[PDB]
Amino acid sequence: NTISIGGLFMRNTVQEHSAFRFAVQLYNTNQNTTEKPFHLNYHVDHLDSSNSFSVTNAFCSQFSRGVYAIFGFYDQMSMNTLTSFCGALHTSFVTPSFPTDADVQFVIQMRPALKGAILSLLSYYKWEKFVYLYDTERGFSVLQAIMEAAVQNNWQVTARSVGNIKDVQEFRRIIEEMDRRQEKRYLIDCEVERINTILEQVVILGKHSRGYHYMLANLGFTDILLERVMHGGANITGFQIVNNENPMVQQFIQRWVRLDECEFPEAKNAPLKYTSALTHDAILVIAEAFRYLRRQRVDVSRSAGDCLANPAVPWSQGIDIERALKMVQVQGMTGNIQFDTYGRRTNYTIDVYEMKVSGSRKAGYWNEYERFVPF
Amino acid sequence: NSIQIGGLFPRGADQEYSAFRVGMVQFSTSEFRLTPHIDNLEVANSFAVTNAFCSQFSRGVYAIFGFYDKKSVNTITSFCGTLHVSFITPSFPTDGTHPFVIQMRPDLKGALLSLIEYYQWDKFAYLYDSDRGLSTLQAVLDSAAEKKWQVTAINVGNINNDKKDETYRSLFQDLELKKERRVILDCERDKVNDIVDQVITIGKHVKGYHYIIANLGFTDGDLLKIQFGGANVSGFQIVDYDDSLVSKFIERWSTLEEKEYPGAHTATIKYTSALTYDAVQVMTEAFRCLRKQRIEISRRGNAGDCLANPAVPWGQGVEIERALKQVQVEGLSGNIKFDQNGKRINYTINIMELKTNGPRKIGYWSEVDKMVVTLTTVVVTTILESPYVMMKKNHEMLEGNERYEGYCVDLAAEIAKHCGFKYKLTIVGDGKYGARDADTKIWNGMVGELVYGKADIA
Amino acid sequence: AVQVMTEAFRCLRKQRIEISRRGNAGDCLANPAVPWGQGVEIERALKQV
Repeated sequence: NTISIGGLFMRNTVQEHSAFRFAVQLYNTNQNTTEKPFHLNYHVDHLDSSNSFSVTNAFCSQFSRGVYAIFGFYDQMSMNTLTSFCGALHTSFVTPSFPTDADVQFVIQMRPALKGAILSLLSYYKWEKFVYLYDTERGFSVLQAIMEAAVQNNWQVTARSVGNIKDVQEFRRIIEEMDRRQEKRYLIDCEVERINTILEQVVILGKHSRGYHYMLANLGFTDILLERVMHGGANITGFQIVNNENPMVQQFIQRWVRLDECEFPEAKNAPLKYTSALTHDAILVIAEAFRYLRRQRVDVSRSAGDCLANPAVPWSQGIDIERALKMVQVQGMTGNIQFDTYGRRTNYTIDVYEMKVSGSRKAGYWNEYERFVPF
Repeated sequence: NSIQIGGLFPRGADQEYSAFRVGMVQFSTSEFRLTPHIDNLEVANSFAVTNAFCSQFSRGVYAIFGFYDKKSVNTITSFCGTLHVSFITPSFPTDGTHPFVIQMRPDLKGALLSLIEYYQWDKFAYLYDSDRGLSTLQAVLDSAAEKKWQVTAINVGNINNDKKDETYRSLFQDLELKKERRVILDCERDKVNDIVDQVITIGKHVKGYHYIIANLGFTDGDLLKIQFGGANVSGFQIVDYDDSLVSKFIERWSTLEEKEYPGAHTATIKYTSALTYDAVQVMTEAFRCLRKQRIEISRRGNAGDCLANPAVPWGQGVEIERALKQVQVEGLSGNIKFDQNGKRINYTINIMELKTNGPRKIGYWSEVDKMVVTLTTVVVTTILESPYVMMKKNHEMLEGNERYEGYCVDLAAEIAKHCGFKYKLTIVGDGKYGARDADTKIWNGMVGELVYGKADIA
Repeated sequence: AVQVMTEAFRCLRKQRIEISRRGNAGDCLANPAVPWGQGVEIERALKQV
């Protein structure tokens, strides 16, 4: 009949918020009643995340309203709170955020892991000596994978945590030290903002383009400001899960840029972030899961009450919703969408991009089965 | 009068709880006491930690003593900071700054980096546990370029996991293929022997290994060279059993009945239990002078008050925070003093080695100076440089001072004669003159040999 | 500013029609702050205009 979900938004998720309203809007305005057996409702809470107290309160508020699932964002500070409460109350959290380092239940993670693709491309390029600059905003998983592979493959990796650098001089000092080791190859596993800062210092320095190769490990490739570095002859390798030639992406975009900036901020003054495409895909996955539960005449009621009620007994429909969420196989803006028992994307595709002095192109794709396939 | 406090204890922190109870007795007086309310929780579960913290907030406590781990530290820092309730803890100190947190545990990273330099290591394995945290490993990796260290980092937190075979393969490649013999163990203190046992079955010539136990409780577990396969073992200790304060404590602690006081009746105390006892002293000293608020009733807490009730007004909570941070006392963990962010300062970490007769303090690292300081016939140090000191052509046939000739050999005989002393000529081990590394701050060459007491004249 | 508020607010949730009553300044100390997650939605709506 009516299915309500929660929406937990953070700082700098304005465009994703807009993509969320719009995808829910598309679901409800669909004519075809086979595709739209229930009306989809949501309630949004904005959360600071600086505080574990602030976060628990926002989750518990949404929880007492009786939501059937939560769409939302976490960062390094808020992740444990949100996933632990979702896990204890058997309430499914559907997120575009970085996938958890640990195996948890009741978290459907829309964003694919990046590490498998990074390791395959390091092998494709035969990097045996390189610099690894990283922050930990998206987990310790890639860092730990690189360190261990460096052992297993006897690589010479010079690794630097740069997530706390506030003074840009520090980036230049690091690069000079790497210069004195004849480093030409860089793996950068940082937030886009911080990658932009590093590429900028690269440009200020000069002579760090031609003969250099930057491998940028962030699915936010299209938001990286790399044009000045491209013009100087550097090699760049990037990663995307959104294909702008995909007719589904095309169709979304054409409608998306026609929305008015009042109801839908960030739709016209900013290119679409991949996390916004994942936000849209999250609504596709939630819709599909509940269409399935209906088809199967499985019911779901809740009521709901106090999140700290002790005990402490989660609703029995909880398990079925999670199961319904994790079993889906749908095609979305981020290609084929499927999940394993830990809510992790499985059978996903990562497109590999190469920028060279001879031009820019999709150089191939990566999936779990065939690994890196160049064309 | 009395002041209500919270106490949040993880499962398995039995000795720490005994130390807390003993502290409450020791530091109470007829004029002032703390009244604790104890909750026992799964510290790895942020939902459960939130519930416990909020229940204490609800009850209206002056402070919460407790623990966190990697997974729950952000809950504690964010809730403390938001609600303005001070949290005092023996858990791992946070890398950054966070108000309303009092960190009883001194930082270990500084002393560890200094000890690696002190032994002049340039290549080693670093065995860490990812569930424990990676901050110390990161400090070592950050310094490795500048210090010229070849680190092989291996997550032994996976030694029983699905990554188990990967972990054994990693240990095998480093110990067998690469013949590594210098090993840093960054792990839970009671896991040392289990990890070492595995290393011993995997490696070779294990008697020749040198382990550094990167943990503040070197002697918290049995240290038997035989268990270490005859290797050298170094580590760190913040509880000094030579301190009269500590030996007096142990004289009392060692007779407490073990059923009634789990973990007691021992000749040693785990550093975390020592810090727990010290935390009771700190709270007592901080609070005994605070205003005697009107005697109110203490009632079971409701976790929901985290969302229902407003935060403690900042101006109120900051008075308690400041009182805690201003405390200056001597405890089981030595000199206790805090900076404005609740971090221990002016502390000393003892540097230990496992010797013939058992663990021995060989030196110390002070937070103010940040270097390892060594504790306690004329040895002439010199260098092979022509024509000052040269090997005679027939040195094989000669022993002692007779092996050499030169301007400085002659000069040594002259000054020894004029000063009236017998001496032994020794060539400087590293073949250097003497310069101070700008980073490690350590002296090399002949100057180093004089500064460090390895020679008495150059 | 009236245009900005109008554009910001016309799409915000129609909270249940309540009664508007003369204010008491003492509520600055008697009542808790608006929950941040609530107030930030209005702030953001204004800044997005």
